[PDB]
Amino acid sequence: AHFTFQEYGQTQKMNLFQSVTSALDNSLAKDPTAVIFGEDVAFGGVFRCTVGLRDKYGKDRVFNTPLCEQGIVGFGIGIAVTGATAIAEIQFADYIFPAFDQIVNEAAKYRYRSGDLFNCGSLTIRSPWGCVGHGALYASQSPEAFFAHCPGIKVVIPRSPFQAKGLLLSCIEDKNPCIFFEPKILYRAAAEEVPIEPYNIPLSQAEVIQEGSDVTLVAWGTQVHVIREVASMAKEKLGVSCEVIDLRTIIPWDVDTICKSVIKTGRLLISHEAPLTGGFASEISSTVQEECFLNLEAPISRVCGYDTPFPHIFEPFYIPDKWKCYDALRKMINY
Amino acid sequence: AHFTFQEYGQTQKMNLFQSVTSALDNSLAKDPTAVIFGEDVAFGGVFRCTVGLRDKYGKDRVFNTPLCEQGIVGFGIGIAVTGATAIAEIQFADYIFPAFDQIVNEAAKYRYRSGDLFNCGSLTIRSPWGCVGHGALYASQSPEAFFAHCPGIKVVIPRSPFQAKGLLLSCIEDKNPCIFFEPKILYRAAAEEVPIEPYNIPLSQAEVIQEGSDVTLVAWGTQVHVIREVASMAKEKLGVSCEVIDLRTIIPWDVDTICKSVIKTGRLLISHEAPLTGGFASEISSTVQEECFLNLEAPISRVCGYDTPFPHIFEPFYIPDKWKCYDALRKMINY
Amino acid sequence: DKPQFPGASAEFIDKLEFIQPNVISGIPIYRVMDRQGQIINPSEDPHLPKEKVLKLYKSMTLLNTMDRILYESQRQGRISFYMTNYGEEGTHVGSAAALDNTDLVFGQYREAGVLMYRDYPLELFMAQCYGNISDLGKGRQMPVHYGCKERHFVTISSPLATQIPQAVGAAYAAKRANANRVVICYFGEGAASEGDAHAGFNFAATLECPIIFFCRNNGYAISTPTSEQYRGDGIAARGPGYGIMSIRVDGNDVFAVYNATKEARRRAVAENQPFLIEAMTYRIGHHSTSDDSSAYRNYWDKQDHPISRLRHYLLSQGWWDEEQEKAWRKQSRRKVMEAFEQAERKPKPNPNLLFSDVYQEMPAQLRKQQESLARHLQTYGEHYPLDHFDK
Amino acid sequence: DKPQFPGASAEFIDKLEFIQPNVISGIPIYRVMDRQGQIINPSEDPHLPKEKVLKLYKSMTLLNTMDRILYESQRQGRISFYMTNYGEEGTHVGSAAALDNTDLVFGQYREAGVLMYRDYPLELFMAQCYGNISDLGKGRQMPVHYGCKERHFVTISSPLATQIPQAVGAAYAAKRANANRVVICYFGEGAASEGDAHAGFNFAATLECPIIFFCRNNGYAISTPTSEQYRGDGIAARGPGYGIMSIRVDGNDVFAVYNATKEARRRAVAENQPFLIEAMTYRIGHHSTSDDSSAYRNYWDKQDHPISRLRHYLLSQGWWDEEQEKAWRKQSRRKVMEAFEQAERKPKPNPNLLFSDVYQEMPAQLRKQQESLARHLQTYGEHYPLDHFDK
Ligand SMILES: Cc1ncc(C[n+]2csc(CCOP(=O)(O)OP(=O)(O)O)c2C)c(N)n1
Ligand SMILES: Cc1ncc(C[n+]2csc(CCOP(=O)(O)OP(=O)(O)O)c2C)c(N)n1
Ligand SMILES: [K+]
Ligand SMILES: [K+]
Ligand SMILES: [K+]
Ligand SMILES: [K+]
Ligand SMILES: [Mn+2]
Ligand SMILES: [Mn+2]
Repeated sequence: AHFTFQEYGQTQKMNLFQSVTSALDNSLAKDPTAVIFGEDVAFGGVFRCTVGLRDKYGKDRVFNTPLCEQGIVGFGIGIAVTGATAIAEIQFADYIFPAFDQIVNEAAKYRYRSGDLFNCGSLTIRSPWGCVGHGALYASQSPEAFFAHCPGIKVVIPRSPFQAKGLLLSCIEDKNPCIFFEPKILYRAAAEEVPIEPYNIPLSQAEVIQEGSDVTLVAWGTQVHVIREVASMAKEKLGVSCEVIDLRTIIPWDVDTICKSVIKTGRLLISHEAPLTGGFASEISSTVQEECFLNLEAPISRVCGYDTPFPHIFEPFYIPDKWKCYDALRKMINY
Repeated sequence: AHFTFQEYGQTQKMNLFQSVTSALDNSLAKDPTAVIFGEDVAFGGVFRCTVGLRDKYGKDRVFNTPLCEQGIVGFGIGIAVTGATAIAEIQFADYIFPAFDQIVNEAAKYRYRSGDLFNCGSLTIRSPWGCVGHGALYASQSPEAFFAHCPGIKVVIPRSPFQAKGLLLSCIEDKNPCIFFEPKILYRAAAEEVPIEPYNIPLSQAEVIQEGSDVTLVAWGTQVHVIREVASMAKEKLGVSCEVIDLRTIIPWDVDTICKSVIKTGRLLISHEAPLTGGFASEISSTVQEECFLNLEAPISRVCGYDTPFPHIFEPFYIPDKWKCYDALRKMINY
Repeated sequence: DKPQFPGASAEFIDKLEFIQPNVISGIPIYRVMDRQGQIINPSEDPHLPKEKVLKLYKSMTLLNTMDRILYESQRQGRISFYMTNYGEEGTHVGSAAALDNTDLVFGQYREAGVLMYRDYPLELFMAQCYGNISDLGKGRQMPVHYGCKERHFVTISSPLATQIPQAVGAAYAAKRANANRVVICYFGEGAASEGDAHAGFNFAATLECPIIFFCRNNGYAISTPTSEQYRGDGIAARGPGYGIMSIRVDGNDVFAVYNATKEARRRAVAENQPFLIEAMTYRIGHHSTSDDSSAYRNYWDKQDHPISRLRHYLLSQGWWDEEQEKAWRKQSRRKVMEAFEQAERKPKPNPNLLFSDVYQEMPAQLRKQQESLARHLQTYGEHYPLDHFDK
Repeated sequence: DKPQFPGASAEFIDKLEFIQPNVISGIPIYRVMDRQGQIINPSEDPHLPKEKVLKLYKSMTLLNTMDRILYESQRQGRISFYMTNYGEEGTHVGSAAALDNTDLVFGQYREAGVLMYRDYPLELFMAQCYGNISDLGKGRQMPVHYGCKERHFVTISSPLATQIPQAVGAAYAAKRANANRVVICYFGEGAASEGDAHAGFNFAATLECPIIFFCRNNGYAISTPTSEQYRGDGIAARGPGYGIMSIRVDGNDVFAVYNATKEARRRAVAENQPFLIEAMTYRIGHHSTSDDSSAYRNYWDKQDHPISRLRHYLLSQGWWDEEQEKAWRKQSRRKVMEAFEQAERKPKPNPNLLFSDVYQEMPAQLRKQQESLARHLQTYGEHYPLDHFDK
């Protein structure tokens, strides 16, 4: 285990996959137009995210499509164009690339290019994301940076069951095509109290989960759990006070919150599973450098996956674990 | 005109499209296995880059494919897998996305995943790139950053006819799948002396085209011509000495040359046509900040296209022209 | 013994025999009137009333008049790009006439005639090509990327074939809403080679969608002839492979096009089933204004033209004459030149429209880019074409 | 009057008639021996010599023995993933046996039998599933992503259907080199729904490539039945649409599979033309080890199994007996358990192999990441499973 996991009315203990089902359930219940589709969602999905939904809402609302990702997204854009709510599932984030053209050239630019005569705002694409210990090259990817360079779409990644359900309900209700990445490693690990009725968590808002004064640590998805522990290590072994932030929304991202934090701490460490070169940490880093130049006491640190494909047997040495983040933090604290 | 353009044996005046034809000609002449294919290349291509080649080398070496980009790249990877040289053409860089999956999940990872039992190193993909004054959303794109996040491929962009021919011959001969982006706006504008026989320009090497001491300006493609003029403006109006660098290779990029330059000048301005968020300038900026923290006298500046799709009638206000780069340089020089 | 496989319904065969494709003798071409405007089979005559047949004729010739004018405009650098509809005017009006006014249309770029038949104003066709203040598209796309929410014509985009699976999703949503609506999707034979065509055809059949796929097969995809595009019996022959009802029609016969479309709409809506119509035609003009078609290739313009053929039809009925032809030619030209001059004189949209509609709302970081530009223009404004844009 | 359109070769038709797909009565299924191992038509009997038919039988059962062992291993968490070949052993060996040893093979993930027939060592199948030091793949991919340069079996990758247009390019290069070589490409009926299948089939026909497309139609793509995968007459019916010679065979009859493959290789190489073989079969086991197939669905394992059917065939010829069956079962098991135990005991590759082969050479910035790790392990090494990896 490379990580350790840790108001709205009645709640219920739910792991991440269950909180997704709860969100999809609330959506279909309150939106007669909403439909859910993709490869294998009818019997409940290969990660159980759609269990029971077809029996409860009907086969015309929860159905299997032929095995073709570019088709699934194009089909979804079509449904959204008529104003109906379309929640498409891509089985693994690793297999979203065949639909890249429909996402970047079509969905993201649909409203702009038409002068707002047409749009596919009611479209949401959810997909399992991140490493799982043994997924190798095509069952471990974190493609958020490929999409960060695309004006027109939103990319959102939760760190837990409570966060997932609220962020997904906002994605589904947002008036812009959204991509929701679900850390598959948490589907069955992460379990916590989750309101059974609908609630929302806003998009483009980072969350400071722990206040600090010496350094700012930023991550998203499962990686937020890693830096939380790194913060604890820093305190216990270095007397260092860490401010831990969950980015939550990749784009448009919460620039203000991060800057305000770095203006106070003066030090920043950004961490993510995806490869370093071109990863989203670059965007965050160069931006902070431009807004907080005078407050920065040391070079901004990026602890990421190496610039190689995601390996099978070498996973343990590839990921930017707590020891790797800790060491970089250490060196940065000593700059 | 938003820009102004400016040893190896016998040379000949050639514009950019002609220098591409010369490179393709030298390659087929010296590599019996080499073939050229894509949409409309038989009659010479929609930008005239393949004129005469089919008549000179035969229809089995220079041919039209059906209209399907994912097919063209997959087909090319297949040819390369047997060891033959495959030069695929994608008509506009804007239409490379349908082949994104074949490029990122297949071509880039082909050698790694097989333990080097197989590879598609002899594959080259060339594609027109960049704005052209009126291309709007799908005839103006600069997709280099989408590919910068993909370990396994090389992305190369020339600034002129001489640079294009030498960089293309290296791409075609490199043992790694390569993407060569040709600034379509220069195809017929840029004209200069070009060796008629083959020569190479190395990959992953930036080129300092003008030495300076107050600031480092970095760009690639047509944008190199813009900063060259901005350097002249800086000198004439601010007494500022600019060091102008052409990156040439997006990935793997020449980190050393840029850092060495910024260590000396202490100031950096990076410019590119593509949208700011997630563009390659981020990678360059955060990296320089990590290697030259102590030498940086002002925040690194990024002058890029806005975070919107590429517009038709508003092009003149969208591009990061010489006045925009000049102003940012001015403010940075005054930090 | 009987085959039990879940993937197919068939009988066993005891001798090895490869299934051979029928290309020399392909799916026949449905025709209603000959090249001289004569009805061939009285029982296939649609018997459309005079007013409607004249509307068909006038929409085609009006489109043609607009094409000539806008093509010259492009040659003079007045507009930056253009694509004519020569030789395909019949496939547009004949199919549009067969649709209900609210049937949603997805197209490629050579379907302006569908809009013309739907009374799209000449002022708007031109507003879009000029990207002026009257363009509801706000001057953001290249010329001829038309769209109209009021006439149910989804905005055209450059990437080939992407609209195909989109149209299928739209038809699926239509089916659920239980409207008496069909979706129609146009595309060329070249575009049919993209992966998205295969995606759309297959989802349409397996998801049972009320959609009409309309392929205009004009023999070329820019410079590529069909011999290099596919080897089967055209596009029509692929429909049955997806379990899709298919037919081929003479694209220069508005009545054959109309009959096929009318019958497919009728069944698609009632049976929630897709139909494939392949219209054989010939690309008369250049691919576009950036192409000189006489680099890779008069019979189709003088001896087999949709406009010319409907003309003979009108004459035989006593519905049109040389004088009316002259008056209409003159009035067409006037209407087009009036819209053209008004279009050239209007200013372009406010540069601020470059930032809206990226997202529904405008993100804070995007507004900062907008302010950036506004400040930049305060200072370096003299170097930008500000006088031509609205304020 | 004669149709003049460049896009098709056909005659005019005067009555409106939609082409109807033939699904109830699809392309028949080619069969050579009945479910009891009896040859049905003497003229279709391949008359393969005894040694070769036994090699077919032993490769199938050996694969089966390896599958049972590796499937349990996965259940115990000894290997992280696995996919069996139950019910499809016949399509593998029958087609492989029909190929020349140097014909290049592209596959999906349920083709291990092709390698088995090609004498791929048990030690290598297992080296790859364990990702140990003997894996030429260097432990980088998930289990069952086999590949062998020496046996012309292109390394398997997870993304469905990507190998299809790749195989076509490989066949095109083969044609130019003028080798007497065909390329064969395997894929499931689900994968056939991807855009890449349409791309590959079409490029193969228009570019005239010596390639055999081999579709294993087993009724399911994980939990999706074929009724939700397509609506046409399976995959076989799409071939003619691309102008591709096609045939359907009983996938549980190694002789029908062998005859169809042998005849397609022969013609594909001589005519530089593609062939499509759709083998009807049934997925006996779970989709994989992460799937419980009894959530969305014994006839095919006990009354129509490729191994069982070849067994009866051998008995009738006096080529196999219960005793030989027992001895082979025991020897199979021993061979598999020997390779299995050697595989579990070998250490994993050196962590440095995580950085090589990304590019042919190793970029300087990548070597710096490698040094970074080496330093990191110098200091925090106690927290990593270093003892299990080679040094
Ligand atoms: C994905 C994509 N690839 C390539 C192009 C460039 N392109 C524009 S039109 C065209 C020809 C399309 O031919 P066809 O579909 O037959 O239509 P026609 O122009 O003949 O009506 C091509 C290749 C594009 N717009 N989009
Ligand atoms: C592009 C892509 N999408 C989805 C998947 C997930 N996936 C793995 S196997 C599979 C089923 C494929 O079925 P089929 O092609 O019929 O082969 P079978 O397993 O039945 O032999 C799916 C959807 C994938 N690997 N790649
Ligand atoms: K949404
Ligand atoms: K190369
Ligand atoms: K389109
Ligand atoms: K594959
Ligand atoms: Mn065409
Ligand atoms: Mn299957």
